[PDB]
Amino acid sequence: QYFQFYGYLSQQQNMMQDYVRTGTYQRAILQNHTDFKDKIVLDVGCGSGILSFFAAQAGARKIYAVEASTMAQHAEVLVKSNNLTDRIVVIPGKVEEVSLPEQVDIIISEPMGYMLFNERMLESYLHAKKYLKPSGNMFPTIGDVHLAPFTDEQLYMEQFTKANFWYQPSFHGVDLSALRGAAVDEYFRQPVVDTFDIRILMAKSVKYTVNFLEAKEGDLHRIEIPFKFHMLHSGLVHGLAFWFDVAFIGSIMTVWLSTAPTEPLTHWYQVRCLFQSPLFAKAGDTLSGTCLLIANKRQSYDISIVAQVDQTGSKSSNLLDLKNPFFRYT
Amino acid sequence: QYFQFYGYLSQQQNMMQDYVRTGTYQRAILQNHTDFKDKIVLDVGCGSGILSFFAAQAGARKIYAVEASTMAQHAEVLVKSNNLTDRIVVIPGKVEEVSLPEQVDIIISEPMGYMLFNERMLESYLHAKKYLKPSGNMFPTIGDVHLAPFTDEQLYMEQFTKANFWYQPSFHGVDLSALRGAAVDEYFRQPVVDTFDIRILMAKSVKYTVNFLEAKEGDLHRIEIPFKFHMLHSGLVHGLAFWFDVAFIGSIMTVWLSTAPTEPLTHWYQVRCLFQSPLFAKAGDTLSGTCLLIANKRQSYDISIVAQVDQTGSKSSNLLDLKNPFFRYTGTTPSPP
Ligand SMILES: COc1ccc(CCNC(=O)[C@H](N)CC[C@H](CNCc2ccccc2)C[C@H]2O[C@@H](n3cnc4c(N)ncnc43)[C@H](O)[C@@H]2O)cc1
Ligand SMILES: COc1ccc(CCNC(=O)[C@H](N)CC[C@H](CNCc2ccccc2)C[C@H]2O[C@@H](n3cnc4c(N)ncnc43)[C@H](O)[C@@H]2O)cc1
Repeated sequence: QYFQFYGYLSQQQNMMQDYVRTGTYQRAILQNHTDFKDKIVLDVGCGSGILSFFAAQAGARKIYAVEASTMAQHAEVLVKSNNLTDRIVVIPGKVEEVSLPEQVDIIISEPMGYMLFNERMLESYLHAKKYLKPSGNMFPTIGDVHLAPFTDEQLYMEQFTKANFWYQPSFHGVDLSALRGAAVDEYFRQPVVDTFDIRILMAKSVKYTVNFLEAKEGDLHRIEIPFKFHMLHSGLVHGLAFWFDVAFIGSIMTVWLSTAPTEPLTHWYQVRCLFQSPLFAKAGDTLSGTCLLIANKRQSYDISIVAQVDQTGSKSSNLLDLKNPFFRYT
Repeated sequence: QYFQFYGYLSQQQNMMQDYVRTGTYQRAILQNHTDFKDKIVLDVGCGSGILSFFAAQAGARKIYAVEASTMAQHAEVLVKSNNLTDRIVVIPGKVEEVSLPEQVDIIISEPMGYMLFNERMLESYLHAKKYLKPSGNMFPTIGDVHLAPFTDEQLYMEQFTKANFWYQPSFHGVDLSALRGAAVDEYFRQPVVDTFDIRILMAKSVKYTVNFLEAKEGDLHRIEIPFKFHMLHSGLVHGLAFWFDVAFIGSIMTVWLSTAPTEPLTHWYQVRCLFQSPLFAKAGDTLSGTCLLIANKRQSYDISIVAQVDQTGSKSSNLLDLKNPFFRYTGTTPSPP
């Protein structure tokens, strides 16, 4: 199912024609061309091969382009039609299972999902470091997850209205209300994928940094993000908002790709995790807690968010089912 | 993944709050109460159990409600809550793998997908007739697939607008043009899910009927639908449009559920299969051929459509995969020619 989806040219097209994504990667690579010139490159999950082409433009001597879907066949076609057979070598397969003939100077990939970690492709990216030379680099080099409390009564009421379907004592004569609790729980486990006005954010964001040069694959099985927010506005906190930046830390310059709500909307949007019960906080209070992401079998995460207003002891404990997001953007 | 999807209350709710589903089924069952009163019922893929509750409202003695996803746990909670444990038995599992303690008088289900057959659940519905008494009934009893040729130049030219992304010699310095043919082929292989104005239809529909009381499970592995269309309008034929009706043929009356474009829009919409090579036909011409649906491993079908204009010999041959439909519906009022 997963690699079947990526076998479609339409999905590769959709990612490629996203200019912030494609254009930022090309700038990161070309403006750091000394990190590529005459070097050996591994492209993890190359799709059409676009990043491998950028590495070749920047003067890479040899690029191993690993792709697990049938899109590998299409990448091979483009390498031949662009006369790059001596420079880009497609290796069909999962990066965990293929054989490479030598170690590489730099690994490149676009492994980011919703909230950075969704899809769990960063595990494959970090796995690939078995091929990285000791002096070696990775593009992207780091990822910063940002979280901030938000207020959005409308979104809270939207989701509660849907759940309240299961409150009905006589839906076509049938009592559904035994499932009231189960339904509220399920709906509030859905992360909400869309954008929002920055004025709904009630505190400055807290940053959690993953350094891909240092992180191990296994580390992403359990991700613990501590936070302490200094509330800038009084009101109800309906949940936490999440976004991410990645940096390409090259030898010439650092280039950033941001999905922040202060930046042009991207196809990652932003993600919000709702509280079943909103918390009241006053400006000046502190909202503290821990976001715990636990990896599961569906290439996703079970998220635990516990947040408390320190001054009052008002606490919210919450689950998020990242397998089952609500795509709200209209 | 398939049964995991159905374990969400939100998904089941989406189908329950669809009134053309839930309302039509309730009417079909309650208006045919003599088909259910003191009878034994099998509910195939019951989800929340809603149809089983309707069978009980109609006075069924015993309902075996079979559900393969974890929604069966929630159905059990509802059966208890509604004090019907003596009359509805929730059996967790696939209808192909469970055991019933007796044969049943009637089987009820909502197994319809896009173009009727998508999702392949009708095979489970027909499989369940191993439990049906000799003269038992099935609700739905019959399904009618309708097909008609259409003209839609704008839909046709969208496929090339999208594919021609690849016809660029320097997309960020890369020549993409070698993949344009593959892209065209992929887009044309996607059946288009959306609605349309009936005035784009160029001939009266042809109807293919499956009688679920007589059909066998294997009949649905290879479905051959011949057609001969007598053109009412002159123009370019860009493909075939598909929709379906099912009938609940009770002892008291027949109730229809229709997804036709002459009827209020449903969540099945309609489905259009484009010809990558469109056919010129004039009013009075005959457009003949064959739509072959070949079951595949992804709970879907490979679709082969071959059509020719008899008077000119002009021919169009097309392969689609119903596992990769394009959901085109936006909401904007459909345009006539
Ligand atoms: C509506 O249209 C849609 C289109 C696409 C999507 C999914 C979007 N997902 C992402 O953006 C993720 N970041 C993954 C991106 C990369 C491809 N990156 C290529 C790229 C880079 C820069 C600019 C443009 C494009 C996936 C490839 O990774 C492959 N892959 C994943 N895991 C592995 C693995 N372990 N080994 C090998 N290949 C793998 C997978 O088959 C693929 O082909 C959703 C909707
Ligand atoms: C955006 O929201 C969405 C929500 C749902 C969908 C999928 C739509 N599919 C259909 O409508 C198909 N007709 C299948 C409907 C039936 C349920 N019918 C319940 C009903 C009946 C009348 C009125 C309202 C509701 C599926 C159950 O069938 C189960 N099932 C499928 N195959 C089997 C099987 N072999 N054995 C047992 N259960 C099975 C499956 O687990 C399920 O729970 C897509 C999008």
